[PDB]
Parts: sequence; C-alpha cells; structure tokens
Amino acid sequence: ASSWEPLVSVLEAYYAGRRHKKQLLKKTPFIIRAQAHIRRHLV
Amino acid sequence: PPRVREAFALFDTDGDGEISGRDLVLAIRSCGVSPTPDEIKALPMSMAWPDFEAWMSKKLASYNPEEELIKSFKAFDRSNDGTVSADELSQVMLALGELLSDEEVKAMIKEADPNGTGKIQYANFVKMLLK
Amino acid sequence: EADEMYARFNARASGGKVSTGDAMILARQLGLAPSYADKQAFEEKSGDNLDYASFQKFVGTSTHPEDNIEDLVEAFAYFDVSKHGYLTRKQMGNILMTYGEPLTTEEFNALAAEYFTSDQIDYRQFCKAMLEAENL
Repeated sequence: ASSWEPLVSVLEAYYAGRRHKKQLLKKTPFIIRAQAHIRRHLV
Repeated sequence: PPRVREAFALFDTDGDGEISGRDLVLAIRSCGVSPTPDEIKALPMSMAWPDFEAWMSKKLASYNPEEELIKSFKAFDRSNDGTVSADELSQVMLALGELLSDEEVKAMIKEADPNGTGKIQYANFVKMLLK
Repeated sequence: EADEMYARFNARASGGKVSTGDAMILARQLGLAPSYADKQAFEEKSGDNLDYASFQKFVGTSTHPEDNIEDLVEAFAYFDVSKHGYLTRKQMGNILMTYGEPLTTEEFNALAAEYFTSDQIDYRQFCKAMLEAENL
C-alpha cells in the first residue's frame, strides 16, 4: 500500500493557495484606493 | 494570471518579495509539483521572484504536473476504472493534512464528485483543477 | 475654483476635448483620487476623448465616498503577520508595485522620498496622510 502523503500535500497546498487568493481579493480594492491617493499626492 | 507568478504572489505572505521556509515548499506544491526530499534539502533559505521562476521553469522542463498527479491518483485506483473513492480521500486529507479546514475538504470532494457517485474521476478532476 | 478648472482643462484640450489620460491628471490636481478602473469604466460608455461636460461627469463619479481609514489600514495589515502595525520599506515597495494597480518604480521612489523617513513605516499614519487633502 502506497502513501497518501504526497497527494495530500499537493492538494492541501493548492487549496491553501485558493484561500490566499480569496482573502487577497478581499483586500485588493483598498490597495487600489491607496495607490489612487498616492497618485493624487504625486500629481 | 500565469500560475507560477501567481503562486509566488500568493505565498509571499509578508509581501516582501521573498518566499521562505514552509511557504516556499507550499508555493511549489501549489503548482502541482512534489519535489523530492533531495530537492527540498537543496532549496535555499529564501527565494525572490527570479530565483523562484528559474527553479520552477527548470523543474517543469522535466516534470509534468498533470501526468504526475494522475499517476499518484492511479496508485489508489483499486477498481482500475479511472476512479478513486471519495470518502477515502476525505479521510486521508483530514488525517494527514495540516492547512485545510474540514469545510474546505468537503467542498473539494463535492467538486470532484458533482453527482455524488462516491467515486472521483481524478483525471477529469486534475484537469479541471490545473487550468 | 471653477474658472481655474475650465482653464486647466482647455490648456490641455484639442478641439475642445482631452484624453482620459489627461483627465486623470486634471482630476488629481482637483483633489480627487480616481483609479485606472474608473478610467476604463468611464471609457466604456464615453470613449477616451472628453469634452468639458463629459469631464465634469467623470469628476463627479470619481469622488469615492467609500474611502475610509480602517479599510486601507486592514488592506495593508494583511501583509503584517505580527499585526504590530509596521511594514518595512521593502514590504511597502513590493506591495505597492505588485498588487492592485501597481506603482511604477518612479512613482514609488517619489512617494518614498517624500513620505518614508525610517525603514519602519507605521502604515496607519501613512494611510491617514494619504487620505488627507482630498477635496470634500
């Protein structure tokens, strides 16, 4: 009987990355707002 | 966005342009690559984007994620029908995993088994995962 | 305040219209902070050449009343694992030049020259400073 550990590691890392994508998407609009205000100050 | 660059951006948790430690391996595994223990031991302390893109480009040149993942799944294809048991995968994900909550596991299992066949085509699943 | 707006628009105008690229600069000089997403959204209906009335409409829809200190602070704190409230200049640079609407190296270097003193940035105070001077 083989080991499930490599397959589990890959799937866990992949879906942890999906979670990172979701949570980063929650914050991206306000990063954009910060960049817009930076560009205002830099005009 | 391209998968490797996005993986770097997603696992740079400090946002310092560097991936380090466990995250490094995680980033690699997030692209469907299972590095050998020798490759893991040889990894540097940390990687900036040029380092990571070079490592992944040289790895993928000799390692096809789709075929290696389908090959790993086929080891548990008892019926040899292109399928693996959904509850077996669920239990092993919950027993050996370290990052995923139970709801995330359950969501994945419904993904791979949309009709609730108790089986997983894994080939179709790995494909519709690696896009 | 309005006459200078008209004059600044018309100094950049050709046949009564300015590029939406120049409209971004004019809006920023007016004290607004439009995004490039705003630019694309407005171009979708009005094109990328605006007469004065269309520029006034663009200005009117770029005030972003949703802006507030806490949401910006949380966006930055996402990258602060200790949650103690500080980011290095390396972190600020990479974050701002990688995510959202990335700054160019020139934009970030100008920002850093004017606003970053030490290597440890209190991003709450930085975000508060960034929200200042917005035309209300």
